[PDB]
Amino acid sequence: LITTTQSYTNSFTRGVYYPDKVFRSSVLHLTQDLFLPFFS
Amino acid sequence: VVVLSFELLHAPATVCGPKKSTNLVKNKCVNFNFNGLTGTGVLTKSNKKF
Repeated sequence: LITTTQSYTNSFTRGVYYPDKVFRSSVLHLTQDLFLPFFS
Repeated sequence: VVVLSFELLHAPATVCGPKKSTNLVKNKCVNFNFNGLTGTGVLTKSNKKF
């Protein structure tokens, strides 16, 4: 209750979302958008 | 004075004009128009998992 202790931890490879509504299969795609950086 | 501001990006088209839909045909070279997407080709069934 009302503690809010702050500590720093690694993020690893998390935070990847579908950036469009286009179906693709067996394709390697290069996308430029807003992402959470790896290992932050 | 009134000003309109249209926009056409990658999104499901919603504000369409007044038109009448037609019955679907398959296995024939036809001119299709799906929500403003115009083209020609042959429409069949598919195994893709959308």
